[PDB]
Amino acid sequence: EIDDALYSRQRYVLGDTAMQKMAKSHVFLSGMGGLGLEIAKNLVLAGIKAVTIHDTEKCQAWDLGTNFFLSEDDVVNKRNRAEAVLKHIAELNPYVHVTSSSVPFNETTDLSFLDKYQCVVLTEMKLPLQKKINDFCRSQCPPIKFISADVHGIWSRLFCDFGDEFEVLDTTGEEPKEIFISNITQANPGIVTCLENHPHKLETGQFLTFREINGMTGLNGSIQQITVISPFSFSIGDTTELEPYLHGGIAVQVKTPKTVFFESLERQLKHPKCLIVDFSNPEAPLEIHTAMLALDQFQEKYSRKPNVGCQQDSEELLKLATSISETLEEKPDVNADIVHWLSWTAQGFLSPLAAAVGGVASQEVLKAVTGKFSPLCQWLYLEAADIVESLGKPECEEFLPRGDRYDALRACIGDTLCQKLQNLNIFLVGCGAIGCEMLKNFALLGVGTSKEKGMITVTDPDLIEKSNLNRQFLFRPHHIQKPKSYTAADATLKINSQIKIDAHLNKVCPTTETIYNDEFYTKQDVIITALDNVEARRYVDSRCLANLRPLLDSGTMGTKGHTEVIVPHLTESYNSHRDPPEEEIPFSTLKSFPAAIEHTIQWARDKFESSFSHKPSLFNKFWQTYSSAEEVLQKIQSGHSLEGCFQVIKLLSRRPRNWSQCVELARLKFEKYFNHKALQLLHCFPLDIRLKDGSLFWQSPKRPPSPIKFDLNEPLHLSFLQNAAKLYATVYCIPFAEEDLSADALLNILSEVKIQEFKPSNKVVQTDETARKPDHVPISSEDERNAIFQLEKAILSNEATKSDLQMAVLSFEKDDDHNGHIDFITAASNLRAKMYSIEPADRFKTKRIAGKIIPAIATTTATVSGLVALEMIKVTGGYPFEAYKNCFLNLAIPIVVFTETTEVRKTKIRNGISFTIWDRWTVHGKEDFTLLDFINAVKEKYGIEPTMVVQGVKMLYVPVMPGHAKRLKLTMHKLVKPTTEKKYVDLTVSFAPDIDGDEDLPGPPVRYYFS
Ligand SMILES: O=P(O)(O)O[C@H]1[C@H](OP(=O)(O)O)[C@@H](OP(=O)(O)O)[C@H](OP(=O)(O)O)[C@@H](OP(=O)(O)O)[C@H]1OP(=O)(O)O
Ligand SMILES: Nc1ncnc2c1ncn2[C@@H]1O[C@H](COP(=O)(O)OP(=O)(O)OP(=O)(O)O)[C@@H](O)[C@H]1O
Repeated sequence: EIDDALYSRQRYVLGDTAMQKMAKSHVFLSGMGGLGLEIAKNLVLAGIKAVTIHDTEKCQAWDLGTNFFLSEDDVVNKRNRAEAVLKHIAELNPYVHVTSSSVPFNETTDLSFLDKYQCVVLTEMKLPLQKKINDFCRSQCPPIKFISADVHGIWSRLFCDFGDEFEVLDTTGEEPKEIFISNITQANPGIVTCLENHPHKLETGQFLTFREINGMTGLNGSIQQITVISPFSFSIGDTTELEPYLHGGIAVQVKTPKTVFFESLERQLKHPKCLIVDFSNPEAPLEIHTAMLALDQFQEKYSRKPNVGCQQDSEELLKLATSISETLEEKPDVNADIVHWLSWTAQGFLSPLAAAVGGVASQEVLKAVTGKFSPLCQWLYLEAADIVESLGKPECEEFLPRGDRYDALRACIGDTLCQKLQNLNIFLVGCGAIGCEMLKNFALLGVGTSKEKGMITVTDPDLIEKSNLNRQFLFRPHHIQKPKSYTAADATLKINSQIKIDAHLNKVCPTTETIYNDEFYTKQDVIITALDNVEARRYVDSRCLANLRPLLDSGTMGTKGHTEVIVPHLTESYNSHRDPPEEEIPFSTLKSFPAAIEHTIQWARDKFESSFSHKPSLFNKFWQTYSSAEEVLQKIQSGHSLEGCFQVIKLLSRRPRNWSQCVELARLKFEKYFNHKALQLLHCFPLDIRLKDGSLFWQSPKRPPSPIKFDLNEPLHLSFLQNAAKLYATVYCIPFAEEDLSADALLNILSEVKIQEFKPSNKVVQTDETARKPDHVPISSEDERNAIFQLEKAILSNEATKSDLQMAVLSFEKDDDHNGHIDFITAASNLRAKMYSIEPADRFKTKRIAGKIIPAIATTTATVSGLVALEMIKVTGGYPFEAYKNCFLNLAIPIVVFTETTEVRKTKIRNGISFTIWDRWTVHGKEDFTLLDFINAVKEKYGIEPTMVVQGVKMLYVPVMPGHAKRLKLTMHKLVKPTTEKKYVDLTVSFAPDIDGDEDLPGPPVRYYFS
């Protein structure tokens, strides 16, 4: 079986069905350039059972700028490129069998040996050989999935060919959407209306199956094609033959395979299916395809690449391209600038672009070997011409090789910019997979190597986990339970010994802001984030905005990913981005009316939290508050309203003392959860109960629950009982052995267990969606008397010692199998599912949902890292606003979207006075500067009067407060008493609305200086 323990996220990303094909899979790859190296890293991280790399060339000092595994001695010994790194390749995954070859490739070379590979990847060989290879593989039975990837300086090319036909099992990879049926009409085609505010996002031609229909019992399980009518209506073919529609009904999306017809490589040369990544230039892919075809023709003609600055070579290439365009089907325009840049950067090689294209190539290889997603069809082109376009006309002397390990980079971008990279200061936040790939990018880029100014700072407080070995490739098995940052720094220094770097074990937060003060940010030049949560991102945004520093953001959600670029005075902010929050599940829905397995999953998560962390913590905190039980009793007798008294007293009263007591407590909890709750619900609302309009109360989406009889013979019952018993024993520190949860031992204790009889009673029920968690209703004195009797019996039994008040609060772990938390949550969720007869779910899905695990894969990480590095270079160049390109992509399609970053805004306030997010106003006064003096200072310095004052969150002035509007006569040093941490104070004030009736209009924050 798959080693899920390491693979983790990938399982959700792809599906174990696909994983069954990563086993038994055999992949060939040749060329072993930098691009080939990145592709190989991605593939080994993916988990291909067998990989055969191949190369014929040996090590050069030039290659040191493109390979991380390479050492100087490898070039010293003139070793073959593939061989010098094959050993390191095996380090990534023992489960992968990787092999190398050096058999020469030529026009007379036999190819039949390649039959043992499902997919073949080609880099760095001449085009005609590629043509022959494509012919052979696509002529094989079955045709062999062919992929050619190439990089030249600041350019790339990606192509795929899976034969004349390819069966894509899943086009999108999304979950099958579920729709609640509101109305059905007997028609041909029958019109079906969903619930209002429930957009269905269908397309005409899709297919769909149904279940639980009132009326058409026959349509349950039937499959129909659909034509969309409205966002909540559509057609499903003839339905007149059947009953009237009664109610209910569920729409389950049905996925179907699709066929993609890849054409031959050579024919695709004259008819390239170029995908578009920039709508503003839907012709650029065609032009670049022509340009590099002309380059290939030049290399064929001269057996060499053009010399940089050799205008003769550029003119020849331009003539060649001019010739080629006419041969094309469309005969598009010719870009002389593109030809010039190709000739200018032919000899170079760009590492980040290589990483990005390699990630995409690995994704296409996975699609080829799985069919899990619609692959590229057929061409793709990526470029970095923006970078060199900003440089105007630099001379070839900037790009001349100088012997160092960055000669190729110098050829790509020029020596001056290379030096700029060498002297940067980067404060990378978080060291997740994205962070690690980033550090690899700088290490290849020589960033910060200059002892003069280069100083790379990264902080991360977490430790290396086994699952993280799937993606954070810089780490090794013997590094688990060790700081991510230290391991990453050591690996980076191994990659490039010249690098200047520092690490930290800190977590970024306002508490640690003392370390990461404003001056530290001033030291920093570019800030990159690799976070996982949103609020931390917003906090970092606020800090960088206060520090006027550029920031880069990225995120990877499975096949999808996004990059955000923010530049001072040019772009908006991540805070300016205001994405809506999640879709709240009503408190009533979660507590009483589940309809989807996710509801029960969250419910079980919350119940676990309350049962094993929250309530135990309340218990422990209470006993810290109060020394002894006698004191508590005397207080309560004297009317002391001690918080949580009832719940805590009930807890200790039901506190077990032995393993059998743990088992019976678990049994009682099971009865309460899955029998008595449903019974009480039914008592409150019988099955026949109906709404005021007369329709059924127990209609969709509400599901009438059905109580469940216990039986240890049911695997679910036994598992739940075991998990609950173990958790409770851990709570009460009850010693135990693994023989205790043997089923026979359990039922032995269970045989004499007296099951309490259910008893309904009147209870307050919230049902409305917006009806939310009610506050504590005051409790009758009768229950206080009950609790008093309980603690009386406890003290009389002397079951009140300090140890009797000691208990170990649990912490929710999700990655370890032996804490049982995942098992318990799975048992509870499945039980609740059957409780309402809702569809069950597997353990792993429950773990993902409850743990809020975001699926991630190596390829998306590498690709976004490449793009982020590119944007970092663009930042370093100080390029104008137009160059930077915010990127969003969904490799599931696959699709790459390039767009200009959102421009900054001049927020006008009054009479044309406009301020951007980058504007922080300031005022200088003295110790006597009162609040009103500050009002006047604002009014004079920016022509606007304040109307309320907040220091951070401190409401310092508002007209609706009578007793504190007098603060106007008070200087801040005595009014707010600013902290000694700052020479200044940072504020935010809104002003009188121009619309009299509206609220105060916010303005830029102000840093006031006391002198
Ligand atoms: O406080 P919560 O953990 O959120 O859950 C409570 C709790 O059930 P547990 O005891 O199983 O945790 C209550 O029990 P007590 O804490 O009061 O002993 C129970 O109340 P009853 O004992 O009176 O049944 C109540 O159920 P209800 O609100 O229906 O009375 C139930 O609520 P949830 O489990 O739905 O949160
Ligand atoms: N406030 C913070 N300060 C520092 N590092 C942070 C902060 N918040 C998150 N991080 C880091 O962000 C990184 C995110 O990494 P990544 O997205 O690969 O997954 P993860 O958090 O390690 O866990 P999982 O793989 O289960 O998603 C973590 O290594 C974590 O240490």
